[PDB]
Amino acid sequence: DIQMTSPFSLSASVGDRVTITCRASQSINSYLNWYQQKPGKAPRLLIYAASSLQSGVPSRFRGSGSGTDFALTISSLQPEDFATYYCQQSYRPPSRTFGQGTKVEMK
Amino acid sequence: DIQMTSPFSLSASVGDRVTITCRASQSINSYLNWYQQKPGKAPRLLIYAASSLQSGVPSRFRGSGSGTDFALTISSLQPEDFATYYCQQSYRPPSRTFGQGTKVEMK
Amino acid sequence: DIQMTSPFSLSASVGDRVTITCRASQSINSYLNWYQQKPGKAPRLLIYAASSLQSGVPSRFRGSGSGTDFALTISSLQPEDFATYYCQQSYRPPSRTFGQGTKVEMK
Amino acid sequence: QVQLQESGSGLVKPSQTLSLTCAVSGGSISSGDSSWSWIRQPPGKGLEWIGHVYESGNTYYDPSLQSRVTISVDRSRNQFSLKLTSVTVADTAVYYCAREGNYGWDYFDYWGQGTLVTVSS
Amino acid sequence: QVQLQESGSGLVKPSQTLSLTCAVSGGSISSGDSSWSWIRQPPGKGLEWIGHVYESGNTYYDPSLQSRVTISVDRSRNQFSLKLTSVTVADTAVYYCAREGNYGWDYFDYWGQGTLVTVSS
Amino acid sequence: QVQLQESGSGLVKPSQTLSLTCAVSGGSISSGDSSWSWIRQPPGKGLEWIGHVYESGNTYYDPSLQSRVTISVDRSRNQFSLKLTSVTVADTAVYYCAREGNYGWDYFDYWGQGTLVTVSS
Amino acid sequence: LKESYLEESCSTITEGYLSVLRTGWYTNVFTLEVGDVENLTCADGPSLIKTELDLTKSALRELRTCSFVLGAIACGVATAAAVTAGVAIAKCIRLESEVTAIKNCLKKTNECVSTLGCGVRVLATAVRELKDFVSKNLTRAINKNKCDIPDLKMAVSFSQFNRRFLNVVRQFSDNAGITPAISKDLMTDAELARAISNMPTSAGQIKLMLENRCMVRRKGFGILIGVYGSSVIYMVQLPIFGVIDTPCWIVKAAPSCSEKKGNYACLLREDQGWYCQNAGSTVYYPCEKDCETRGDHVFCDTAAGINVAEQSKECNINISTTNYPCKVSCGRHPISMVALSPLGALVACYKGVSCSIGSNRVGIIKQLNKGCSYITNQDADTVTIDNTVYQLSKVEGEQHVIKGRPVSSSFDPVKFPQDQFNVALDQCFES
Amino acid sequence: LKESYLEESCSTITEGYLSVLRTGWYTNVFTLEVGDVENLTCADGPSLIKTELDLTKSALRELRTCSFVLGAIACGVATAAAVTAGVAIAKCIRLESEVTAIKNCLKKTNECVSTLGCGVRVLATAVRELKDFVSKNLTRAINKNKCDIPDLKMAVSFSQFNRRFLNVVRQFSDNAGITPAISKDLMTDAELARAISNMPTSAGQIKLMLENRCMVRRKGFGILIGVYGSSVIYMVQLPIFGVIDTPCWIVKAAPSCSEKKGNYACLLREDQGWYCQNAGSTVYYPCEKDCETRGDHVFCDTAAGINVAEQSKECNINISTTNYPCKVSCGRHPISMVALSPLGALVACYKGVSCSIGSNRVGIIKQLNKGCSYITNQDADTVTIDNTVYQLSKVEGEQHVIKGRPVSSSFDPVKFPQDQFNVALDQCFES
Amino acid sequence: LKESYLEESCSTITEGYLSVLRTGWYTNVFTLEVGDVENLTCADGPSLIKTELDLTKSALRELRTCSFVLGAIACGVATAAAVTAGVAIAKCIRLESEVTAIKNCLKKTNECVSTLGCGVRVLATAVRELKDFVSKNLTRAINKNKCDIPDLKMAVSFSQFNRRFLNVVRQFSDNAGITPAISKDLMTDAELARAISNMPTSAGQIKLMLENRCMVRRKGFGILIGVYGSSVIYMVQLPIFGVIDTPCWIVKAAPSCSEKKGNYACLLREDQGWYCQNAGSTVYYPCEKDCETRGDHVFCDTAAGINVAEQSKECNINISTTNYPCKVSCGRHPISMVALSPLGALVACYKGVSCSIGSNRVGIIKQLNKGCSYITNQDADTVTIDNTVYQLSKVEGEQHVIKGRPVSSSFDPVKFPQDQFNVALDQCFES
Ligand SMILES: *[C@@H]1O[C@H](CO)[C@@H](O)[C@H](O)[C@H]1NC(C)=O
Ligand SMILES: *[C@@H]1O[C@H](CO)[C@@H](O)[C@H](O)[C@H]1NC(C)=O
Ligand SMILES: *[C@@H]1O[C@H](CO)[C@@H](O)[C@H](O)[C@H]1NC(C)=O
Ligand SMILES: *[C@@H]1O[C@H](CO)[C@@H](O)[C@H](O)[C@H]1NC(C)=O
Ligand SMILES: *[C@@H]1O[C@H](CO)[C@@H](O)[C@H](O)[C@H]1NC(C)=O
Repeated sequence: DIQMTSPFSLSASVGDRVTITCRASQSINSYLNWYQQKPGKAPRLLIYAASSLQSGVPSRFRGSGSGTDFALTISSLQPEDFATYYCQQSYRPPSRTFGQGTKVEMK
Repeated sequence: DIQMTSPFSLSASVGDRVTITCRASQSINSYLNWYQQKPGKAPRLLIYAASSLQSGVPSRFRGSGSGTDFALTISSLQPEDFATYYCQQSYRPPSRTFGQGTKVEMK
Repeated sequence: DIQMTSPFSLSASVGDRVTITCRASQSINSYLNWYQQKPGKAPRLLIYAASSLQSGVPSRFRGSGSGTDFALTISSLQPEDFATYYCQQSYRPPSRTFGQGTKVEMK
Repeated sequence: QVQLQESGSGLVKPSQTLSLTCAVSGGSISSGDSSWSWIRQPPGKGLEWIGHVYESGNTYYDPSLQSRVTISVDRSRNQFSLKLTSVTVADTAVYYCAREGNYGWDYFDYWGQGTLVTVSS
Repeated sequence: QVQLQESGSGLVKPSQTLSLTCAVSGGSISSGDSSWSWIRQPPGKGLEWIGHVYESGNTYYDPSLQSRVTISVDRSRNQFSLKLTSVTVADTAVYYCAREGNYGWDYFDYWGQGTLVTVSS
Repeated sequence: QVQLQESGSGLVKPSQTLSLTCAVSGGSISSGDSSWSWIRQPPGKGLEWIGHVYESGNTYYDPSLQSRVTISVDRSRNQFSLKLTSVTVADTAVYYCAREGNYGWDYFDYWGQGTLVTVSS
Repeated sequence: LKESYLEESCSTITEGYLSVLRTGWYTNVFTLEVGDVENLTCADGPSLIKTELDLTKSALRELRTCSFVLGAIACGVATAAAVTAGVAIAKCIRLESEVTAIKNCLKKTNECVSTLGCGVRVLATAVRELKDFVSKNLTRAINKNKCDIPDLKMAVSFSQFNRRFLNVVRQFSDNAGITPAISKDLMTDAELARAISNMPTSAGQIKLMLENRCMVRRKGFGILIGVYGSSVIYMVQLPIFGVIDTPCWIVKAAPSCSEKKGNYACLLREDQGWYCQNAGSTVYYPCEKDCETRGDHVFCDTAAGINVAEQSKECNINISTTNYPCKVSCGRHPISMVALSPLGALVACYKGVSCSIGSNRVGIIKQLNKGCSYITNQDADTVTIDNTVYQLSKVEGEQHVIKGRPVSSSFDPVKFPQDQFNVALDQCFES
Repeated sequence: LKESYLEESCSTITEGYLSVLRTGWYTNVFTLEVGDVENLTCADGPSLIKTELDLTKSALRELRTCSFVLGAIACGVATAAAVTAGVAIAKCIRLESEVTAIKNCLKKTNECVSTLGCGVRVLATAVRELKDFVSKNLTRAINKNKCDIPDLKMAVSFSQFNRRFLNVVRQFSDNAGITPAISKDLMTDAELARAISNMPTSAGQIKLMLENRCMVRRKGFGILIGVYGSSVIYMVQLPIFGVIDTPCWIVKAAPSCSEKKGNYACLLREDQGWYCQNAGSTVYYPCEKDCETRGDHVFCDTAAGINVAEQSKECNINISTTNYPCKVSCGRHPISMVALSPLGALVACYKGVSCSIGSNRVGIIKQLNKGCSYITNQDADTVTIDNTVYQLSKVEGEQHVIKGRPVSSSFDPVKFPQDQFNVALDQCFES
Repeated sequence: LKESYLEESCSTITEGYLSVLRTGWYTNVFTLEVGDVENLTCADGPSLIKTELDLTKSALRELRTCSFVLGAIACGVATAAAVTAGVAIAKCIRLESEVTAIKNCLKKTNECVSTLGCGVRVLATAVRELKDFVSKNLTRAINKNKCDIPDLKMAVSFSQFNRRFLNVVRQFSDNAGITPAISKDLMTDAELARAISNMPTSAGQIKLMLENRCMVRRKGFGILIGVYGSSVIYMVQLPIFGVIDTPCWIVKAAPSCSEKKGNYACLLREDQGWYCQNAGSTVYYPCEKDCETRGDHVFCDTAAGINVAEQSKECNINISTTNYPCKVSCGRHPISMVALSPLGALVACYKGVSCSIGSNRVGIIKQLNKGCSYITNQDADTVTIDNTVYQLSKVEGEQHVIKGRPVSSSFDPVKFPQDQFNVALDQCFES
């Protein structure tokens, strides 16, 4: 129903600075979620509230920023860290729309 | 024991502005009472505290004023509103003296 | 363990101003005590806290002073008021040392 | 709901003692409003308050009439009475029993019909 | 510890009604986390949330899909099911059951394998 | 009402161990005042405090004498005793038992007669 | 009963109560003589009499092995005074000489008035039924040492006779030698009547107590002195109602909130509870465990009462413009509640709550408005505040209304601090 | 059960409970018929039957001689509502006409549904076993006037039959005509089952009550109407659980202190206790005597509940940056304590206290750090805070953590006044 | 006992008490075996044995259908800890495997020490008297199915034997499976003695508990596990008094008011209650339901105690010039009251109250002055404050006085806010 603009895909080498951005039309405050999905697998919850780190997740996945700028960063890329990363909005249900999806592949 | 000056009687037509005044020698604050007595009948309590309206009394009987001026007013005179209207003081018992009485008759 | 300097003995007549001084090395605040001992008798508690008067003691024994000056005074000397007067410190137990003793005799 | 009805002897001989009584129907004295009060209206002047009693027994009386009034209350029979001594010619009037309007501490809200004793000769 | 496993009919005829179910092993629904939620992923677009139910019975549904979804939960058997009516060609996708991460009020932390119905002819 | 009376052996041989005891009449130790304290007065200097015990069992001892003193209290017999080891020539004096004046935490209000051991040859 | 709804503070004062105050404690001493039970034994296996003997002996031996928030302040002081008086009299009685004197006094009669050495006079009662039974019937029934006698009547009579003793032991052991209330085993109805008639007070108080003796029992309690030989000696500390038929009243309140600019400003009178008058002395009874009503009479304890100034009655008339520091709680968060009154009910409900009154005949009568509202019992039977049904009282009495702009609405509240738990009304409004 | 440790305020919210709320009172009327006992006498000295007759007669005659701190507010209102409803229905029944109508209704059966003149419908039960015994067996057994009959079976049967009556008299006299709870003599299990099945509610509630009838008994109570002729008439005010299986949760907190420059600044959430949801209405049950848990279901009383705003649930998420005035206590003196939670335990200990956790296997596991700390039940069995051993619960459920800088540490507290007993969180921090 | 009247704050500290603190819970498991009672029936009309059988069966089946205000904080934590520990151990025992292991352990003896799978060691007792009776006497007495046997001895023995079981069922059903205290039916005196001797503590504590076992019983409680087959399994959570003979003291206070210019300025110490010392740790026991005195020993619970700093003892000496934030309430309205102390009594009475002391010998001794006043027990017996008679205690001990200008009189109080409920003494005076 709502369209957001983000890169279709991105490529880099192991240990590179991986950054993702998820845009919203209305408002998110802090009810933003992050999911990682490998091909043929269900998404994985990594960050809830856009700043809280789910238990059992590597410290590389982190999210900072204040004011109007928000983004997800992956500092230490790993071989098992190549997949599509969606985003979700839980502001004002039952409007909960995932992102189109961002895919990261090796060069 | 204490003498107060007030009109002996007053006359007017139905719907006239009827005003009464009850004077005191010492002090009344808000412990003033109003009674209406028809010939050969007991007095009727209409106003207690000089500003509170007893339940079941027509709204015409009303009393306003601040500072040093106080008086009872009857805006909408009625055929059954011709009688003698005393006043009472409940400041400092057992000194409780009624007024000499004010009588209203049609012209 | 700690040495303090005070007069060895003092003499005067009945009704004289008798003053005593008890020095301390560390600190006393208000945990100072006064005892009177006659020859061949146990000491007697007269003042506790250096300012509180023990019940049943003549009013002559008194102690005043503020800041850095403290001293015991005997205004109205009495025939039964000739004896040695020690002092005690209850600041920081188990260090509780009596004074060397001050003796008052008639001239 | 509440009706105060005076009672007593309609014929009182001169020089005797003044006795009066009141009653309450559709309500209780013992826990009524309180201040079961009394009143008289001498011909010539206006209305005059004598004294009152409380549901417990406190009894206030007029400063210039308390030397003779003994106002009593009876929580069982639900009637508060009056007793006035040393009656004179100036004590011939209409006497009323009433109930008080405990606003601040006292006001009148209920009155009786009025018991009058007539002297004819 | 907790494993959501979708179940249902793998063969669903066209024009019929959409039925789905989920289960929880190593845990309870009745007092699980709550918000036993549902998801579908249509080919072409991304993921879409339909609705959820609570451990007690509160049932929230998508504004632009709540006219047909009746999501129920069963605290006894420990399974929350789905019922989607008026299936179309655009409703052919992978549907997921999941569990919510009650941080503020809702987030997804557990997902199922995914039950897919294949149409071949 | 309260009388502290020292007791022990009046004849103590040189080089032996120092033993002392005190008692309370007209009162109790177990809940007396507390701080059943001890004192000695060496010839030459003045008075010196060794240590004390409490009605429960807390035992404070002089920093420069606590290496040898073991002051005990007995709430049953109502007597607190003393035990001093390594006696020397400088330990010949008059030893006193006393009771404390719990104003702030401690002051002396009661003293004993004084038990003296005399050495003659 | 006269109830006046004072609309100035959303409070109602209900007067017309006749005081019954406890002024002192009357001590009664019991010697529950058990008899020479410990010297007897059973030596022919199990039996009804054996079981009852074992129960009695265990009871005896285990008995040998035993022994400004004005509401909080007042109840604590009351319990302290009661326990202190009981323990002091028990100490005076625990002397061997005093116990011997009591026994000698009671030796030839079943009730005697002994003056204790401590200067206090206490009644004494001898519960000798158990001892007489154990000595005249049980002892000669179990001779030799055989408790398996053919007579079941003896065993059942033993059970009945030792019922009281076993109950007393149960109560004392469970409560560690101090019961909270007088069971019917501590003191029977006849004994309570005798103790009431022997009380040092006047005829009117004695008659009222004769009528309300079970209230007396509720307010009393007992204490165990000890076990002397083979006799359980305990005492009962009865309450003396030395004042009767005096004025009293009760105050109730509900949050008087008022909205403005979307914010609220509430208040609640903290001086709620019972009051009574005693010869020019007004006494406040603020703690909630000592003042019980029975019809028109209100029973309270004078040890749990605080002597408040007379003037304090002016907060019921001109709380706003009185010089007495009237107590009120304060805040800014609305609370919707129903504060049931003796003859009516105060209904407060504000933004986000729906109110409505009704009766058993018709569910719904009308939809109440926003703000504080006095619902007369004669008007309706029940009131609802959101799926919560409150049923009004059916006591009969005249209800009044005292018109006046509420203080919460007529004054500008203190900006900071707004939430005050228990403060003078000056600090909150019109500071 | 899901427990989330909210590290922002050192509090834990445990959700997953199914409500059982009481919505109304169901009145049951009993007529404990005693029989013509006062007309009988014993004239051959002491006997078992004489003692039982004397006990019964004394019981009967003495029966004739009888009759904003939200927690405090709520429990007071609850007790007031219960007593008021009971007394009102008792007043409606105390009329002679009403009593005669009840007796006529029950004259030909043992249970009938009578509509009282006050408009309310109440069930009625007739406990006629004692009267039937006294009239058919006892009366013809004690003829002439001899109570020393050879049959001990009759005396024992009399004791058993009057057990219930004597127990009821004991309870009413001891409590002055109003018991605090329903003994098994007021209403037996079968009678309670019948009263539950007759309740005006739905099948689910009726079934849950059939399962938790002893909880129903715990929450109920009784009242004495009076003694009419030779029949004790009393009523039981049973609780109606009209709501079942609704969301509920509980909040617990411990002092969240934070040291800086040697001084501390503590806080403690004052909005602890139970909450429940009811069709868009959140109800707070703040007083500690009405909300009891049994496994997954939580039983509470709706009369003791305060209708709080919905928004109030936002203090469990963003207490710091929420617009709801969340309640918290405040101070500057550290308090070290262990606040046991349903599935874990909050451990606070600061300067001068040593903490440590362990288990039955190994005494000591580790030494906890300074500050607030969530100890999971699956992690350990016990925790110590200075010679004080606390044993954790062994309930099963997933524990969560909500990371966030604690408010106590992230805000500068108000300089004066610091000690506030119960205030909005705004006043204390970030004023 | 030494009492010091500290005239600085109108408070008295009474020291000389020997602590008895509870440090842990000792769990005892009972299997009240009932026997094969449900399989038996009566088919010859009413009978004593029929009534007792019906009572027992109903009991069994209904049993199957069952299961910073420091004072408030501390008592809540104490009750939470007790209930949590009891429920956790009950959960560990409720496993079928654990119950079978317990029964196997107790199969060949009447008492065995079993180590539960949860790692905790609990004693176990088998109350098999009822089962043995029901199996060997009752079952063979009621053969065929006739309960109207001629033997009344059997019926009376059945009543006695099932007394304990019926009492336990009564207690559990009334309290919903959790009793508040250990009745004599839960655990008898002998069983309590055995459980005390088996406790994991030292000889001194064991001996003190052997002497104060009824206090142990008062402080204990029980819990119902469930009904397995035809056996009621319940447990008793006894208190472990692991500390004895340690220092303790109690603090009492009364309003220290002082008049000037017609206005007053009162204060009241809020840090009243019991204290105790434990190896360099001072523990505050502020809630009023866990600290009971018995002569010189004071019994308290360590779970209800708050670990206060040592320094806190300096408020008893130099409350005014101490750096510890001493707690006091504050206000401007005088309160006249008598705060009874262990050996004396603090008397406060100001404008509008008359005070006087006396004794049983002479009514009136003297007229007390205005202000706070220490009345020694050795001086008088009673004191009056306006028709209110307080009787002093008769405990023996030396009373002291600590002269010093009262803080209320020597400092200028804070103008606003004056009424503070519970604050540091700094905020009120000399701000
Ligand atoms: C009987 O027992 C009592 C104690 O109850 C004891 O004093 C007495 O000496 C005993 N009598 C005999 C004869 O042994
Ligand atoms: C408040 O009312 C009382 C009623 O007795 C009156 O005496 C007093 O003067 C009133 N207060 C003021 C300030 O007028
Ligand atoms: C029996 O006693 C009752 C009161 O319990 C009384 O009404 C009745 O008249 C008595 N019967 C006879 C025959 O005296
Ligand atoms: C606090 O959290 C709630 C959660 O429902 C949210 O609606 C609200 O906006 C938050 N407060 C602020 C000030 O953002
Ligand atoms: C208060 O008294 C204590 C007693 O231990 C003392 O240590 C402390 O120094 C005193 N306070 C001040 C400020 O002197």
